This record gives sequence, C-alpha cells and structure tokens, in this order.
Amino acid sequence: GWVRPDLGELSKVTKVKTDRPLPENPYHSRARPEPNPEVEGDLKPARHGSRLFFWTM
Amino acid sequence: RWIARTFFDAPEKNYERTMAILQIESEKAELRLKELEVRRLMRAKGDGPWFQYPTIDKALIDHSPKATPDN
Repeated sequence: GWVRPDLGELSKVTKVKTDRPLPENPYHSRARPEPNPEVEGDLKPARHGSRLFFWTM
Repeated sequence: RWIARTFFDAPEKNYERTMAILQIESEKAELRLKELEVRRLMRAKGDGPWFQYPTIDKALIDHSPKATPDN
C-alpha cells in the first residue's frame, strides 16, 4: 500500500493532542518589575502663572 | 483734605493690597520649594513621570514558530 505523499502534503500546519496542558512561562521568568503609576486626570489652569522670578499671569 | 479726597488712596486699600500680594507670593514660594523637592527626589527614585528616557518598545518583539527549536 502506502500511496506516496504528493506535493504539497508534507506541509499544511497540523493540530494534534497531548496528555499534558501547555505550561505557563517556559521562559523561567519572574513577575513584572513595577507598573507605571499612570499620571492621568483633567488639568487645572496655570497656578499663579509661570512661577518664575516674575511674569505672573 | 482736598488732596486726600481727589488724589491719594485709602490706607485700607493699600493695606489689603499688601495682604493680598503677600498671600500670592507666599503660595508661589511654597510651590517653588515643593517643585525643587519633587524634582530632586524624582531624579533620585525614578517613579514620577518626568525623567523617563526612552527605553525599548516591545512592538517588534514577537512570539512565532521559529526555525531552531531552541530560541
């Protein structure tokens, strides 16, 4: 028997089952270092102008 | 009295103007000292939003089936 595999039968990405579920972090990775505290929220106008030596308002 | 009536200003007016400007520049001095404190501690620590020099953006870092099974 064994009909010879034609082109392109040795291609065509394929599903298959295992017994194990796929594990998290195969890269033996630590957690995230830090989040960035997001500076957000609406803005007030300029408090007392530039607050330079003068040039107030 | 004519001079005080048509030319000069009230001492209450000048007095309260001095009080108001002292309030204004007191707030300005407090905010300026707070500004330099915030800047020096933020450069020392790095938590704040200011001194973040651009590091790597991970848009091009992709997970995909490579060629070599050790990646």
